[PDB]
Amino acid sequence: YKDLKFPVLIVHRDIKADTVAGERVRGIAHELEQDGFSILSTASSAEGRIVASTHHGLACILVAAEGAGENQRLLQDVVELIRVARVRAPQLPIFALGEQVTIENAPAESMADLHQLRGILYLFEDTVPFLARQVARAARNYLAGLLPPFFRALVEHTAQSNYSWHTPGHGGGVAYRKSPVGQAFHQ
Amino acid sequence: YKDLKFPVLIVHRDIKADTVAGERVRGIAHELEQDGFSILSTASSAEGRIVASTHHGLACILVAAEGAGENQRLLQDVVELIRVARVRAPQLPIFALGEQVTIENAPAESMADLHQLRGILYLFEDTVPFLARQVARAARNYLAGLLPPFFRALVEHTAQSNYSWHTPGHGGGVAYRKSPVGQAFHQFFGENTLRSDLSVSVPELGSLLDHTGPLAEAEDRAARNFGADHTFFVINGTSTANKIVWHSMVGREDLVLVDRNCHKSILHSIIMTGAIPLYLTPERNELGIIGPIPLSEFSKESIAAKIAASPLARGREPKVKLAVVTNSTYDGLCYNAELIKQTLGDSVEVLHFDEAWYAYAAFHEFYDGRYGMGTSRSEEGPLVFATHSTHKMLAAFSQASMIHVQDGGTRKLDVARFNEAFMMHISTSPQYGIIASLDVASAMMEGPAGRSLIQETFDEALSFRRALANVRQNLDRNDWWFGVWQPEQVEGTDQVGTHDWVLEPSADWHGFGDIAEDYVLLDPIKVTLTTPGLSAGGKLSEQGIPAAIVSRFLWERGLVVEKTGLYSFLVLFSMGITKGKWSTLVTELLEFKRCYDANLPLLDVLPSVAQAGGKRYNGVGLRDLSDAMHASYRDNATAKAMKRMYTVLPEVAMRPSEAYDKLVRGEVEAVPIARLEGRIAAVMLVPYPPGIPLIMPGERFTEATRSILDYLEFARTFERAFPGFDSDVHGLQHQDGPSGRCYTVECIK
Amino acid sequence: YKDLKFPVLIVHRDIKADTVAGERVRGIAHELEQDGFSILSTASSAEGRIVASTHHGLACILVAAEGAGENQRLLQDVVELIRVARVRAPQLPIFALGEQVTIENAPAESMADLHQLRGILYLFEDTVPFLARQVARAARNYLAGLLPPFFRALVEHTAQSNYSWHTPGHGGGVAYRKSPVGQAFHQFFGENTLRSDLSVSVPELGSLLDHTGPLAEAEDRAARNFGADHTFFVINGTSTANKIVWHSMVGREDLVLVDRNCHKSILHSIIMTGAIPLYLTPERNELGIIGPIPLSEFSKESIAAKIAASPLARGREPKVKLAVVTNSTYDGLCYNAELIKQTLGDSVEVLHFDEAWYAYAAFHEFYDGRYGMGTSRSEEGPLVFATHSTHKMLAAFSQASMIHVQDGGTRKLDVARFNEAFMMHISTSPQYGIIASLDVASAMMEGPAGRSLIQETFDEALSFRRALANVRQNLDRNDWWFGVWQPEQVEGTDQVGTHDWVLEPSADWHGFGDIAEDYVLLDPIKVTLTTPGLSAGGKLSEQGIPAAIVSRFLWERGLVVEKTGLYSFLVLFSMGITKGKWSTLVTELLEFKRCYDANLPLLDVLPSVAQAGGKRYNGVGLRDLSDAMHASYRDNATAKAMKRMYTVLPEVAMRPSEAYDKLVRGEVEAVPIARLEGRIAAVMLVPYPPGIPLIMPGERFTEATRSILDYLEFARTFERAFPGFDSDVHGLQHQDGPSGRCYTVECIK
Ligand SMILES: *Cc1c(COP(=O)(O)O)cnc(C)c1O
Ligand SMILES: *Cc1c(COP(=O)(O)O)cnc(C)c1O
Repeated sequence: YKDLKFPVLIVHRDIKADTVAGERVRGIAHELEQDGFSILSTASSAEGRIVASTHHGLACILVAAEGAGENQRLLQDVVELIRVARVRAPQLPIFALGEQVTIENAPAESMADLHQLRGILYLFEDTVPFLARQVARAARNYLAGLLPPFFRALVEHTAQSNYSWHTPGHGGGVAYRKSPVGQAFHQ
Repeated sequence: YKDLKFPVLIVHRDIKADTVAGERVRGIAHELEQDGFSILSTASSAEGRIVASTHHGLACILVAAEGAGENQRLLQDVVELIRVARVRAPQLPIFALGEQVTIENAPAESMADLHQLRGILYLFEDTVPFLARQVARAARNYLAGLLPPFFRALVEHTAQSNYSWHTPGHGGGVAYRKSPVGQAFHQFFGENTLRSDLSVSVPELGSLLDHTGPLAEAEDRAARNFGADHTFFVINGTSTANKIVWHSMVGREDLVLVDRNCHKSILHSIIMTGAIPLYLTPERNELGIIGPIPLSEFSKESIAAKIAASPLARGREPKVKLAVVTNSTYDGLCYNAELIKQTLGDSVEVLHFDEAWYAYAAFHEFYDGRYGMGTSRSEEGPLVFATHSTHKMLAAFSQASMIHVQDGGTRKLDVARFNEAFMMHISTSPQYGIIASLDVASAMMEGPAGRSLIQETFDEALSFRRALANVRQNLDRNDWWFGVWQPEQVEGTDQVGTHDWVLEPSADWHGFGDIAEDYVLLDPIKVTLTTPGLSAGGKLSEQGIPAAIVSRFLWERGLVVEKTGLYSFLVLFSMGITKGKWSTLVTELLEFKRCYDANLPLLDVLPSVAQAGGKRYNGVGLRDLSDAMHASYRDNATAKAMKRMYTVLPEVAMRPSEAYDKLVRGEVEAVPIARLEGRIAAVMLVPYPPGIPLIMPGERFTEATRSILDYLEFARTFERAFPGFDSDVHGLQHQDGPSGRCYTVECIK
Repeated sequence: YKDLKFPVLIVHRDIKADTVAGERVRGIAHELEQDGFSILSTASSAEGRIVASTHHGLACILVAAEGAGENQRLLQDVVELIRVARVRAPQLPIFALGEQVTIENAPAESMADLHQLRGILYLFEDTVPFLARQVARAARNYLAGLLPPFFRALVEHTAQSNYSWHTPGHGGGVAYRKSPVGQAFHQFFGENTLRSDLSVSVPELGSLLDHTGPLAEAEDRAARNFGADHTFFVINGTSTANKIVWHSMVGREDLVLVDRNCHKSILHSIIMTGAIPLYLTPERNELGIIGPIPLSEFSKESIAAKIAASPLARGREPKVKLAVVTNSTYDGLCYNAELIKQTLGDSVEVLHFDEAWYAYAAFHEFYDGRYGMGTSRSEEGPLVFATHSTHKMLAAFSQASMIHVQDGGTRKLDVARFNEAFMMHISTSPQYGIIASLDVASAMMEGPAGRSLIQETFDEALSFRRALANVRQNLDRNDWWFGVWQPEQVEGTDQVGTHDWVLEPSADWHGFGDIAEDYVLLDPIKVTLTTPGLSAGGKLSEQGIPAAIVSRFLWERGLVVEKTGLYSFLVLFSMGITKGKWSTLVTELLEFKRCYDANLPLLDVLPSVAQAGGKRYNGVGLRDLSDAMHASYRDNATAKAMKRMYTVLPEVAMRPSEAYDKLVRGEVEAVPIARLEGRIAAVMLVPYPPGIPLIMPGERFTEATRSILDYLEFARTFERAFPGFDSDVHGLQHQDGPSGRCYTVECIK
């Protein structure tokens, strides 16, 4: 929200992350930053399978998939990253990436590859600001869905409160700007 | 232009791109930037052969060539890049680069190397700012050449307009800065939409109804793209684009052959005509899919039997006019237009293909002979009209509808006598986006530009139909998955052939018995998902999942799936899908039978009906909500009645012309559903989603043989026993008040 | 929102704004910028009382108040700023500022000081980031409250849409990234236009034809704005918005009272009805201005005489239905709608005001009782329909047309029987801009928001009519200037009164003899310029300037001026003019009689006809091109024939229903202009610009008494003796070929 600096892990290959020759993954990092998102870039698979495995509150995950290379274990690396992702907060939307035919030839790994991914981001063909707007839609959709009911209502009560006059008490931390002791308590 | 941020791909070697030691390629990137161009640099060949291959609008392409290295495959890499470039927009100027002797020794590759390159840029020897000025000349030359005529004139009308005073209306988006509501509207809609919706305009842009200016060069260029002798844009919608060709055709006592898979626009256009129609109800399967028509009802004896079958008015054997048949029905049954021609052309002198979802049909090698514009015009005089609806499928703006005409034989009549009935259904506010959009949707398909575009949407659909039955290789113990309607040989993205996609005659992977010879080629984009619960053995098995809840699941998850048929979960792929949206539909169907075997309470996953309707289904799982509603079509015999209520010919007691003037007269009164058996209905009632116009205005019920009440009373107890649901029958006047959501229809006293 | 860059005006004293020594006002500008707000700082009071007074969309206003200084007029300056703020959008939250005791001592100014301020911002004591958070709360609260219902739902539908798969069509502007032509279309039209034209959509936004969702809260909020019991948006145009209320009304043998200043849409809607009409041709002056109707043709004896005057079919005295009369005709003759009511309500049970240019009529104190929605509904049952055309004047998008209904007396009938004929003229592609725009053009006029908007367009028009006759105080030796059609007492921006703008009965500043009592209040926005050359003494004087060339001058200079009448150069001001476009029209008319006394060759200033038609008028001045064409209406007696050809009742031999089915039959054949005297015309021929439908389909010429040929042969020799010009008669089938541009019309053999 105005708070909730929850990052989005971006995994892509080291030739095609923090590098050159076709860069819309950095563009959909930058547009998410203009939405107000953090970015945990990662240059390889196993360096992402650590940061996703530790106890982060991760909004989305962006994986690089290429499908046919199972003895290459690239699709197999994707399904390892998805499995290690969905263990402590399974509703976080894992997205794939890819510039060409991506999971159009998945041989038999589809119970956790095509089943858990909440969309593919064909980063060249698709719609770059509306692409990152779709990512930010699913991100904040899950970020609103993960809050419990009472805390969701209480965090949407301290943005759109009773407008000018909630009468008894400090009224939203307003009587704690009336004295130096109170303002020390306030800050 | 001032817009059009179209990039220019630059491919050069990694030692000599984004690097050092002789750099004029970066100089001719920088001077193009000072012209106002984007730059897609690329350090190698195969990284450029991807970005050029994806569906960019690319202005130019700059390749690095060195000629003699064919076993080095550098010239061979150049000709690969050129070939993969010119597939979707072949007029984009590909330029080469090079510092020394470049293609001065090309051995034998010159049919696509020296033939397609629109110049070489010897970057050292040549003339660096005039070099990039030449590149920018060819770039903006092609960028002006790729726009269609009407859109080119309309984009050069909102830069050099009528200068200070274009008088009626908002005048270029000027009255939308006079209020906060207007200025919010202004900053929402952009500026170039307001500044291009002229309220009345003749001069340089050409009024629609007079067929002048560049608009008559947008029409009759659409004739050379789609295939016609004269086309006409129609803007008030396809529900008026049918009405124009109905109304410029016969509007009097004569008889008209209509099908009974028409939309609610075609009977409305009968009422504006004033004609008594003849109906050809098609046969369906045992699932709910509206099936195809028999061509034996098209020879010159069956409609002659239909002439005597008209109860009210019996014409004296006319040449039965204005044959309407919904080519490519809702779930993808593209007919053979040529086999409607060769079966029908003697008795019908005006043909009318409502190619509504069949908008892309003229731009593939798969629908050949199968759309009403490709018929190879013969000497009989058929006059086939093809009233497209290009706001679905072939993407124009809303309400945009072309009308395609081709002549032949004995009746041409379309010089001016069509324009004097084209005027009385279109407004007098031309020169705007929906006419401009409808010339981009006919210029996105210029030659091989769109043939290699709907070949892409097969690649998203025949790699959805693959990878949806390619979850049946997983845990599928006996039979438990959505039966896709291609369960035989065609599983996979193998080939798009015009003889393995045709429904086989009297086969058993469709269910429509006695299919005629090579008639009904299924559309590989309208993937017709059948949810489990209705067997192909004849009647229901008790493992059903209802039509709504499988949609209402991914409704809240955020997909919209069309519905017609009883369990037929029809997903419609289109040209307006992002590349990679089969996998969201895969995931949010593999999530459906991961929260149905669990059978959670419906308030936990469906806030559409349950968690906002929190009284009736508190703590009620989907599985019994299925299996009670799965039996509710059976203990009412309503799935039997779906066979019954379509196959009956309703007793035509009033023409729809004369069953509509008894609505302004006062003869329409509230007749409830009980005593309907013997009073003529005067309102169009359509069961929508699951099919056709059941009862037209003028379809009198004879007795309980008119067995449609088994669904009208089914829809009542659907909405009564369970909240917001299939109370979906369009035209059902629901009175609100004393009784428990009891319904009433209109009739004639 | 993500859009809506709406500013917030900040007024503070010049010692304490953009300055030093206690600065939290700049801090609450900066925190609002970090919210994403614009800032219009202002250093003093009267510099803020200008920017707040101009037509901004202002979110908040921050004023500097100090209370006790009323002879200092600081609190008085605050209440002046508040009063000038709340005139065009009164709900904008005005906040005060102040560092000490601020309005704790307000003596007696509290009805507009403490009453209108929505809070005080004590900028030192209060809570700086939560302070600007409170300001941003009230700002975005009002910014959400000012949007109308349908547009609010449609702007919160293109942020949180159907997530991955909205299936038919371009799906949110996604198929417009699949080709270079499509991507050029994409970057031209913006993104929020493509992403908001849904091809088919029910769910949260509400389909038009079912009248559900927020669309039925856009309708029946437009009823509380315009004044009605139920309104209906209509999107296929006003040429269908007339057709809906014609077609939901009588469509059979019954008689219908129509005027003869109808557009080419109203006779077209007769043809869809099928009814025999009765005509009331109004009388005109000797200039060409189509004059007003007599109300004596509305009492219950004159139309009873018209019933027997119907030659073909004579009804047996019906309650003559569906009275259409073009309220506010083309040059601004707003009728008295209440005096059509009080003269007509007995004999006519459905009234139909085609308030096309009379779109703004419900939002002033000047047209009171004068628009068909303000009639003070009586117990007679009149059913007045007001089919607006709000793509001119009151600025909606193109083809947007409301239809206003109010009930009364004996016939209500509009619950569902209107919706079952509203469907058959509108398409089934809802939820988009033209429905969304048509709810902004009814929410730009919420209360006093638009009453103080068309009061502004009088201030541009009654300060054009002032400063155009205020060049007649310059060198005007005898009489040489465009005679504006207000040459008497009303010269100047004095007052907009409902009794000094009415045409006086039997006066001589209009020419329409025997004007009835308080009937025809002229519209002060449609300034009716009469060029010199036709005298008010009866016939032409030889100092004429032709209708076209005075427009064709400022056509190339870049103004568009409407044309109807023989010399009547009608300029139409609108709400879509920039503030300060009377002075361009002043300059490019004072330039006209600075390059007409010079009388230059027409190729030097008019490349429309001459310098691109460089054969006929090489070295030919305007003045003789005037004075030959100025006599060409006289030696043909065509300006006499304009009186003749309108006042005749053409011999009604065919109904326009039955004179149109003889076009698809084949009875339309090419009958040239010579032998027309005695053959029934079957095509609508309208002399446009200069008037009305002359001959409907079915208007048989009797003999040379039908003297219309003096203009048909005038138009021929106009285009023959001089290139592109008044060959303007709409419907004239010009064959191209052997003869010298000879014309042909259609008839019935
Ligand atoms: C969807 C559809 C339409 C849409 O028509 P509009 O008038 O463009 O809304 C028309 N005809 C058919 C057969 C359709 O299926
Ligand atoms: C200009 C005008 C119109 C415009 O109608 P559309 O159908 O909105 O183009 C309609 N009626 C009249 C009387 C007009 O003058």
